[PDB]
Amino acid sequence: AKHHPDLIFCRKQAGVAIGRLCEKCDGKCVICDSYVRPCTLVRICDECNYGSYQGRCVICGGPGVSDAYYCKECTIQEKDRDGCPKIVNLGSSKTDLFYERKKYG
Amino acid sequence: QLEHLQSKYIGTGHADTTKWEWLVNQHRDSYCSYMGHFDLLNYFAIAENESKARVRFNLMEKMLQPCGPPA
Amino acid sequence: MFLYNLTLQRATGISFAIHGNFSGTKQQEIVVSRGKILELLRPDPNTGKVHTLLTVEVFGVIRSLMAFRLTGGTKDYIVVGSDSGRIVILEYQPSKNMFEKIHQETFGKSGCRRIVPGQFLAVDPKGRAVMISAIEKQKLVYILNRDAAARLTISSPLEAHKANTLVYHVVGVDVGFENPMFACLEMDYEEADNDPTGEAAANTQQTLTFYELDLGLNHVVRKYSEPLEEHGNFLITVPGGSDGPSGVLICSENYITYKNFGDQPDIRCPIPRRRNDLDDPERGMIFVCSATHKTKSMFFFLAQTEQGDIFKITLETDEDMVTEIRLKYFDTVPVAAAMCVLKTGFLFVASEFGNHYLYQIAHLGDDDEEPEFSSAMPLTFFFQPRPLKNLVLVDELDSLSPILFCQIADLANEDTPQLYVACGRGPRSSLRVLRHGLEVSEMAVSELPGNPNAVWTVRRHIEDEFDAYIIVSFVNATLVLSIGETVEEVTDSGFLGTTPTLSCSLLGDDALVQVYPDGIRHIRADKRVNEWKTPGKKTIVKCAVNQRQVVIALTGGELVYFEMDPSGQLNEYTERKEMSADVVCMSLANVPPGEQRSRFLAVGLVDNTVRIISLDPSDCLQPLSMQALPAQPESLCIVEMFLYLNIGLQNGVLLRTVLDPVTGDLSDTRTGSRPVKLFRVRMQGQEAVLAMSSRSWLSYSYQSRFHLTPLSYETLEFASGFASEQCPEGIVAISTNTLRILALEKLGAVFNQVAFPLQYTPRKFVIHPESNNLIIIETDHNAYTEATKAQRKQQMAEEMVEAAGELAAEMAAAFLNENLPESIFGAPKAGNGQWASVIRVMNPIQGNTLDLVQLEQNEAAFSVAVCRFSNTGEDWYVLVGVAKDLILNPRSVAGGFVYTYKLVNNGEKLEFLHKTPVEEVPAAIAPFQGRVLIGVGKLLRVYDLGKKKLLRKCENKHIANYISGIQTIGHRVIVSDVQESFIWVRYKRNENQLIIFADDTYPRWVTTASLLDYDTVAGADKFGNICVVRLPPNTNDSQKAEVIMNYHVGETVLSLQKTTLIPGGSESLVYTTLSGGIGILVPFTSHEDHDFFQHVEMHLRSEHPPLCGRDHLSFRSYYFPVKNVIDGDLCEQFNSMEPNKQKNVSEELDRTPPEVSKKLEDIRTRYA
Amino acid sequence: EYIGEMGKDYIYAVTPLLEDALMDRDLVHRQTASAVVQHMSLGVYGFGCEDSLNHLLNYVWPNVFETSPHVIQAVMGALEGLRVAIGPCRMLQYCLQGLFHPARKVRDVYWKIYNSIYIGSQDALIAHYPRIYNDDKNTYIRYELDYIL
RNA sequence: GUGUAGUAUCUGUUC
RNA sequence: GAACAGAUACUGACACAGUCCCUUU
Ligand SMILES: [Zn+2]
Ligand SMILES: [Zn+2]
Ligand SMILES: [Zn+2]
Repeated sequence: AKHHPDLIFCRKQAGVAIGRLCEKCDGKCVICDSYVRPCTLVRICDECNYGSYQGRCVICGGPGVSDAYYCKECTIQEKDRDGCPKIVNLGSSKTDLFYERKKYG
Repeated sequence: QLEHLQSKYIGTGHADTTKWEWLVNQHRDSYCSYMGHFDLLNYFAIAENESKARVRFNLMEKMLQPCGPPA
Repeated sequence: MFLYNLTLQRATGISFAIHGNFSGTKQQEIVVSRGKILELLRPDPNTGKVHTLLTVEVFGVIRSLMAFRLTGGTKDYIVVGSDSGRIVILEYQPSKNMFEKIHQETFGKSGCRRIVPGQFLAVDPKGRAVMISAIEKQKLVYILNRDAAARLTISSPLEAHKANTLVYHVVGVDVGFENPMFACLEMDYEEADNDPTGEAAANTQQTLTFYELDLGLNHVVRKYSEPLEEHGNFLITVPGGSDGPSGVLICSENYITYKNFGDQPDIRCPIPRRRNDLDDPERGMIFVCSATHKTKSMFFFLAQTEQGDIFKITLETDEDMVTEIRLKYFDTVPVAAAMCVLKTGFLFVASEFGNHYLYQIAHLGDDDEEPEFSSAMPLTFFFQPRPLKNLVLVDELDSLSPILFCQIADLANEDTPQLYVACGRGPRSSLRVLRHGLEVSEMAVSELPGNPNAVWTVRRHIEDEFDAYIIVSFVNATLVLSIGETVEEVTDSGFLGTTPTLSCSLLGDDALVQVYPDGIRHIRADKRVNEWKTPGKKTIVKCAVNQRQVVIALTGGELVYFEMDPSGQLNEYTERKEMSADVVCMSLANVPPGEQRSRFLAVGLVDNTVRIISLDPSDCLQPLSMQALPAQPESLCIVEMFLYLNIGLQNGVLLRTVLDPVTGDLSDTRTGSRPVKLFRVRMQGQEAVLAMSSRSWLSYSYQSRFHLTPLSYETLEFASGFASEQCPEGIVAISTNTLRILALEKLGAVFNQVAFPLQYTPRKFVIHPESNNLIIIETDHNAYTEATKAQRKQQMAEEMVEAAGELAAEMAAAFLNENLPESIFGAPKAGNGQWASVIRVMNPIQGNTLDLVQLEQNEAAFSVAVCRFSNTGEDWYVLVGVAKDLILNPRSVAGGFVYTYKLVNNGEKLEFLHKTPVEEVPAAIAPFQGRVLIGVGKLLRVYDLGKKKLLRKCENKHIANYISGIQTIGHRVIVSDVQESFIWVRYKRNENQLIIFADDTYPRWVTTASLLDYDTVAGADKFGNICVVRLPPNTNDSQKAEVIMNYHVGETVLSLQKTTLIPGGSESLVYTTLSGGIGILVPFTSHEDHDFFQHVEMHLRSEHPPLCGRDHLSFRSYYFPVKNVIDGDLCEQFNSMEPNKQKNVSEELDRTPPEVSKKLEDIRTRYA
Repeated sequence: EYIGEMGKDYIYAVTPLLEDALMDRDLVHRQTASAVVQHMSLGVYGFGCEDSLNHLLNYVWPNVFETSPHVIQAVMGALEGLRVAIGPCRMLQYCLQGLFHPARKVRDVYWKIYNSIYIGSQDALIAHYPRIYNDDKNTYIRYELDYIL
């Protein structure tokens, strides 16, 4: 998340839906990308969870197999009291990798 | 480029912020803090022989144009 | 250097009150929200004594509290909006007696923020949606739909954020089953900042817009826009649909407006005014609160004004239109911020300050003789107030919430430090005295010389509500009486009482058992004499009476077991017990409701050993277990509330033991050098115990709570109980050569109070060393002096006479004939810069005034302190600071004066001596070494007594702000700034110069301060923060100070003092707050206890979150991080936790819950 | 970061290393030192260890005048982590001096820091606000806090 | 081994 | 210290084979 300056969160009022995480994003903090002390749960806005977006990873958009939590540092800093952490940007790195794979097979 | 956090809030300053707007925002926030607290308002109620309603009314119609007229 | 936080009293200030059926039944209950404490209480129509039910701390600031019910349900759900960024919905479980969290939604950051919602809470009357709005730019709407599981659900919040807008008040509007509608006092300010010509505040009115809630499309948009011509403050809901038309009221200055959507034009009505008000005619009038008694027959709206007058608004409306609004005069009450009318005529008024009363409606006031008012009458309204006729006072609540000054000293002949608290505002101001114990009621006193030993009550029937026999026995005299409301000496008793009586019980229905040292006596209504004489000259010691079993004890331990068969004749077992000591006390278990006999038994011995014996015939009178005690036991008894046992010894100890053959816990406290004897007493229809000592101790059990509190009376030997209709609860105690009757009307658990009324609001008071008198000064804003009031009344009478009303105006004499009392009708006063000053001397023993001192209109008294001068003799001088034309909101003053008295006749007389001019009003008086320090504004002057006026010798000008307090120690002096924390000042002797050598770095709004040691200052803060600043021990005599402690209580503290509360205790830091709560700070003794408490608190912080979802660590670290302080409330919350979590935490800590409870209660017992 | 609340005892040993690191030798060392300070301050939060943390701010503060995004982000994170542990008064005092500097870039960076501290924990700021004397036209004095009982 | 951003350090010519 | 053009290093617990999350007159 922090490693990519081109990604912008939705930053909208949270609803009742629960964010989901895939296999390779199991124990990673959504905001600060940590691996220690999951404390609270992640809430996402309604429009980010509709139709094909149901049950998807918040970072990479993969299939949802694990829940999304917040670390203790984010709770202490009160950075969890914000909009939904869903990433709306498609990501330049993923598209470039896909196109390179297409060109070399 | 990552500055949207400071753009969706009320009272946030910027490069060309002068003294008047900062002071009036400070006064507004101070009045809101006075209204929110209970014992901080009880202190004012004891200090001057009025009631809670009169103090609340004075604070409500003192938030419009504090620190004098603009310039 | 680590302290512990403890609480003694609970906040009594009332801010919100909501009525409803929170238990789901048909009995109304009241929910009251304190500053940071949520309390639930209900009334009782049969008695009228209101008893608290639930009290839980929320650890946060509550800004709103509403209740609602679903469309079809019978339970009321509480919605609380606190300073946090989340909304919580609460529920009440009568069985669990605890609030249960239901739903929790977050919508922003925590704390009191301008744009964060939580201030105004809007709830639809039917209970289909809830709206929460912020001060600026933020509004939220929730839909509380219910599911098929008979529960409730919450949906996602909606968006209604208007840009750059202010909100005054939000209230729901009844629509009658269509889309809900909300109304608010919308206001715009964008053009205010766009006008540099200074024409923004003028011609800028507020509007009233309605917000729609479409359940279909699920969005909120602005619908209406109705600008007003006045400036309203708050709205009033009106029932709609079937009963009455839907609409809102517009409370304003001297006007009330009814508004509705559709074809309803605006209607105005002037506010009635009292006859010949004593206030400024140009002053406006507003409303403070209202009420809604939505009776099925008709609905009427209550109201209250600034002066405290209750009106009765009746809506005379057509089916679709409205004709006129009719007003009425109802009664007069003290100023209140929130009131609610209840069913069956009950009315609850929560006064802003002072005591809270609960009135009962006896007369409905249907078309009273006094004329009413209506909007149909063209052109002001006048009405003459009358004393309370419609309402009668039945019960009152004691609440010394507005504490302004606290002092601890011993003035009486006793050896207990009395607590003096100055509270109250205006005419209701009083000086209350707090003392540990219970209230004592005196009904009658009978003087019977002699040496009484014991007294018992025997009733002819097992469930009689009145006594039948009183065994008034002495050492060598016997007397028996009977109560018939004309108590005399009974004649047909025939008990043959010659020797002193040792036993009077009830074994059957009307069976009396008497014990004398030469045998055993049995008394029955019929001619049945089961009397057996003791063989030989041996004397029986005592017997163990009970409901169905009597066990006698003889010398040498040869106890005899007697069991009463249903036939009646006694029986003796075929076994006997023998011990090698004497028997002084016996214990018998209470009979079970179904079982005829019990099993537990206790026997006390002179050898300091107590044993448990099984009552079964298989092993009757056999040694089962062994237990040892330090001292010789005196008596033993078993009490219920599920039963607890207390062990009495020859010394002042009362061990707490659970029902168990094995030994239990050892919990004893101070209870002098007198034996403790257990005796059953009556306490609110429950089972309790009684103990005797140098001071009598009463122990009760309210919701499984134990508190060994004493009684506020002299030494007593024996006591009993008395139950009747006029006196449901009472205690009968026999004193030296006299008999006394006692009763406990109020609960009076701790800190009994006594009311001594004053004139104005007290500011400060001191205590004379030898005179032992309180010099109390008062000062009020916008007040009238008695001479000024008399002159103005004379001028008004002259004007009325000159009015020439046909010459034949008799109203001028009628008005002056009677004056309205200030304490019942309030104090009508007005002005802008009018002050007052009163100086009084009061005797602590009896609250009677000694001398009266009055000043001019523009004279204000601020500081008073008795002082002495070295150059003079033993004359005590009193100096009072006086201001001249002081106005509060703008800073502009002309000057001041300093008074000087003589204290003639050692404190019972005063006389004016002289004055002196000062540029600024003095701050405080600090006498030391025969020298008095005068603080004039930002300067610091040194003044010594002269011949005709005070003379100035030394001055210092280095304080950068206004000085609001000076504290002096035997060597140096500390000056309390208004913005800076502290400024250390050293006064040189050889050259007579004042210098500064120490100051702090963090500015603090310090109000009060105190010194704990030679280099420790316990400063305070205006907001509520408490900090201790200690100078480094390696400083010369810049040198910046350091902070060693920080804490946040959430309430403003205006008093600090480090003394000892209980005799033989330890130096504790007791403090009081303006809210009304009293707390103490206790330092730790050992590191093991410190780390155990720290671990307990750390576990409980994450295991037991607060009810309102507020971060406890962040709340305590509100302004500054907490340093070396442990919160005691979280630790004390251990008792009310669930058993499973208690077991889990006990296993985690490798301790037992009884051990944890004992460890927690050790600190409370030691330091209280 | 991993130790958490048990790192309060091991602050004395790392002070000389932090003292060496904060010197303007290379950007990587400064960034790593700022990260260390942020993590330690977040870990020791709530234990009243302000005495040791106050000294580090005097050397952390001069690391704000740089054009490298990585070091700027590290310094901002360190300041945000220290804010919850030391109190906003120190940073408010530091920012008040350079808030109205005649230059431009210093004003921008000071305003950014002030916005960062103003967004979070805004409630605990009214008490720490200073007193500014007013002119003859406008009023800049809050007389309500000068009330005396 | 490959790619995606940023930063720093040494050079051809010119102010 | 403003630039048109080259070479060498460092930082971000950064990423690396995805086959499918697909879609009308
Ligand atoms: Zn979203
Ligand atoms: Zn993923
Ligand atoms: Zn995190």
